[PDB]
Amino acid sequence: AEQVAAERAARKAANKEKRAIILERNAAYQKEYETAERNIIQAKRDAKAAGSYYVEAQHKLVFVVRIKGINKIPPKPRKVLQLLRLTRINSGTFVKVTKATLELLKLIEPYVAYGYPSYSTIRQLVYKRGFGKINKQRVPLSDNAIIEANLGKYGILSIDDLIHEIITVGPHFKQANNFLWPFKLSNPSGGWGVPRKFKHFIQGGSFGNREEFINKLVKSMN
Amino acid sequence: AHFKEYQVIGRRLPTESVPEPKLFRMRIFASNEVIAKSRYWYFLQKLHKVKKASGEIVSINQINEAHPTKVKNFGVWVRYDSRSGTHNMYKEIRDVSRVAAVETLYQDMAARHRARFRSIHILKVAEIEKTADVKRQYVKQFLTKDLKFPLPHRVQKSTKTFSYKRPSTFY
Amino acid sequence: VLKKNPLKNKQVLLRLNPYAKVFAAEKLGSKKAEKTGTKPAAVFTETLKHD
Amino acid sequence: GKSHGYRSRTRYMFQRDFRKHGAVHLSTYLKVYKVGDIVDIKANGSIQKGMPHKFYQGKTGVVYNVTKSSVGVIINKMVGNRYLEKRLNLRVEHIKHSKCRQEFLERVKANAAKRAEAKAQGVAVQLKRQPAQPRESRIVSTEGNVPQTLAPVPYETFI
Amino acid sequence: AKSKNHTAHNQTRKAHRNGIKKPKTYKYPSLKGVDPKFRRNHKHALHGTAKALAAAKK
Amino acid sequence: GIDHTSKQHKRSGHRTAPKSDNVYLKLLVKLYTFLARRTDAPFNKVVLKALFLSKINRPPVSVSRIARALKQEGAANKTVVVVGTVTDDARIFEFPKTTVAALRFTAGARAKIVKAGGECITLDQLAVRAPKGQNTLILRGPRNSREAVRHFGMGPHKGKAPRILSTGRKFERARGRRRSKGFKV
RNA sequence: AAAUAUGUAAGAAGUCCUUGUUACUUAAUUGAACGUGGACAUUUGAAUGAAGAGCUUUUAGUGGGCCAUUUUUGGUAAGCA
RNA sequence: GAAUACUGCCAGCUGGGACUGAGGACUGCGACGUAAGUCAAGGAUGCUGGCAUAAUGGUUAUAUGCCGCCCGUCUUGAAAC
Ligand SMILES: [Mg+2]
Ligand SMILES: [Mg+2]
Repeated sequence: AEQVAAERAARKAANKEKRAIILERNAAYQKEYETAERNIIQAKRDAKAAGSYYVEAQHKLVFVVRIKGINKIPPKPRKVLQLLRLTRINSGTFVKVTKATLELLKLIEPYVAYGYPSYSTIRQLVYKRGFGKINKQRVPLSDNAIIEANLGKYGILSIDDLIHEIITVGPHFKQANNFLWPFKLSNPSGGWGVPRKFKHFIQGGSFGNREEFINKLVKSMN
Repeated sequence: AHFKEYQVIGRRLPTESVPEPKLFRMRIFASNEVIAKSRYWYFLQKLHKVKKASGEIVSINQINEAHPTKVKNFGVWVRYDSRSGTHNMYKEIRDVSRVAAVETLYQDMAARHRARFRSIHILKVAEIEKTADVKRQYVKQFLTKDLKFPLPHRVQKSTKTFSYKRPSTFY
Repeated sequence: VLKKNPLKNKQVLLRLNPYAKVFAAEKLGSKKAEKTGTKPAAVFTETLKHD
Repeated sequence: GKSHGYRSRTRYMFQRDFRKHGAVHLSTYLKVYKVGDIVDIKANGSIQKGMPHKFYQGKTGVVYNVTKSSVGVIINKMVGNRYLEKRLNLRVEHIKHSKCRQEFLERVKANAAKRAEAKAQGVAVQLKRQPAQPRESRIVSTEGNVPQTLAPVPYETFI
Repeated sequence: AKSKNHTAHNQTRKAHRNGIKKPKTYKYPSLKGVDPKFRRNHKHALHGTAKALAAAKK
Repeated sequence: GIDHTSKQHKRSGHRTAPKSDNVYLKLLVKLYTFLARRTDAPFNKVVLKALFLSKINRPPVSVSRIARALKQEGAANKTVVVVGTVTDDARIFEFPKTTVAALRFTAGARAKIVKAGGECITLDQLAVRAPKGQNTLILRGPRNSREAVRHFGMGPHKGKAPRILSTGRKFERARGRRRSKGFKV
């Protein structure tokens, strides 16, 4: 019973088919991302050419970052922040956009900054600060074996599969999002850009919905 | 901030009783898209019975200046709230573009009447196509034939904390 | 024992994602788009330039 | 001194209403309650017997006992830091069936009908309710709907 | 030497420390307060049902 | 700062590694913590948790309870397991030929069991006979039969046994207990 | 006649079919309540989160409070009540 | 018919600076290689100089920069005139 060569070679081969499946899946995801965004651009161009207006779909995903600290919070926004898992300043979470979640975001408007994340900032968040919740422990991802062990029941095999499930809000978004530990970001590297934070972003402050400017803030804080 | 001009076109949400609402359009000076859409919904809530939950925005487009290197005279009609009431004013500004003209307008109102961005309403801004329709002396002063003037008392800021000669303010 | 970070450290980047090698090979980060000659309508441009 | 009687602060609560005073109609006597029905409590000031207390006005409970002219209802009352169980004997003029329960039962029977008809094909029934999703892409046209430009209106007195 | 008369300050915090736990509901709730003419017949009905089931699965 | 949703640093509240200083009990919990770690049978974890228990959480199990448990059908040849002590009962007259594994046996219970043809077995012999609890039956004594739980939760309209030293007439049978003297509870 | 607060429901202890008990009830196997047997399972019946869930015993200290935003009472007012 | 600005992306390249080197046979995931093997791939190694002593360091006194109200108690509140 040598047991160090045959099983090792079988394990290496099995990893080779796993790597091939991950490679072709990522090729398909890249193709569908670029065709989707180019189709949106061409649809806007054709609407302009025909003289109509192209109203694009409302975004189905937000990223929410807690901005205010933990002292002096009223109980209803405090409970909503605990239910959205924002128990620390500079902590972020993806939220699927629904009326039921928009009412929570309206409740905790003065203590968060949220917006519509892009593929680049989602990829940078999961790649740099990527932590899974494995039997109530915070485990860094760092290898696809962890992700296919814990989310492989729901089809997710790799980190880019998890990224795809986040960005295209699929059938198992809830499972993927609860598998993801809340993101612990730092303070922004270039500052907040405003002299005073706790006004609305429309008022020249920081809280509220900076609907597409959240990518700059999150990339500075990440 | 440094202002940009947008057109914002929106409408009410379509119902079965009335599809195709009337697609209202407005021109907003704002820092970005979020502030532009917020000001759009603010003025439509002042005008018609609609709000953001009951309506939608079909288009937002930046309108940059057609001739950004032509020197124009603009007449601007403005509402502002003072500490005791609401007043209408007409000010005219000689400047090269609409966004810069309304930037100097906001600075002028904040300087001379202590009126804030939340208090100023921009009724309209329009280029005055003909001279002698200019009605203010402070801009009619710069429309004379062969305008030239000197700049007395030049002050040159120094980089060193010590200067080795008495400076001159000749220009 | 130590979290090595992708987006630097191309070894662990290739460990997580095999597609990154052919992404860098084909240069899909800088991909040239196909040009279309569509022109907007006159009603669109006059609505844009309307005062 | 202070006054906390049984019907204190019940003035507008136990007024009848505008222009529907007088005797009560016979549907409240013809309605049938069974044990386990879920009922709303709203007192009728015209009937002084079997009246609920002012706490239970607008409360919803479960029938546990049926007698000759009254109904026993179970309410959960918050006392301090827990809920206690309260049993009330109320005449049937002060109760009516809760409509949310019958709406939910209609959803149950229509849901079972959908599952039963779609079990013959296996077409991913998707029986859970979903909330208001964000509205998707659309193309709005300007044929007969050219945009109208609006401006803020100047100030006037209007008196 | 007057003093504070009454307040409800801190009371909801004290309540929500250990929560407002909902009471535990059970299958077969208590039959006290139910009508005695109903219970007197219900006893005989269950006795006959138990005898019939015992004779069926004896 | 963290907005804590729970109490930090709290113990689990479940007793491990029992408070007794009995060296043979420590040997037994060593054997059964090995078995619970590696035999992946739920029986070993159950008896390992039962080995930690205090005296009032280990009530005695009578031979009448053992015989009543053996009269369940399909359970005549099972091995009875009592993590605790086994006392006898003179209220029963016939006893089957069982095997009973327990911590302690009283003299009467051991005499009854070996007189009926059965056998008394310790927990380590139980472990070497059935490492994964094959064909066993765990019995537990009645916890709520103690004298102390009579007075637990005493209050009005509870019927819950006042803490009293002397009983009889004129020892708490008066005002507050009959309506002829004031009220009734 | 609002806004904010507030009760209940969103299933398996459920739904449907068939027929057993009774001293209750009905003109009447009519109904009431509890049942036998059978069918419906992971989108099992909205969202989000769960950090374990539930239960018991015993005992300490405390039972002078005060301040801020908002609502508000007496007072001309108060760092007043 | 172009350019440029603005915004955004690159699993594009590359220069300078600071702090950290935890762990201690091997095991894992990978990469470059046909292969042997190699590697920046589950945490620092290689080369060199000076000194080998009060030189670094410890202790203690002093000086300097910034900070620091008297303890215990009652109290809503104590450095309390
Ligand atoms: Mg504040
Ligand atoms: Mg600041």
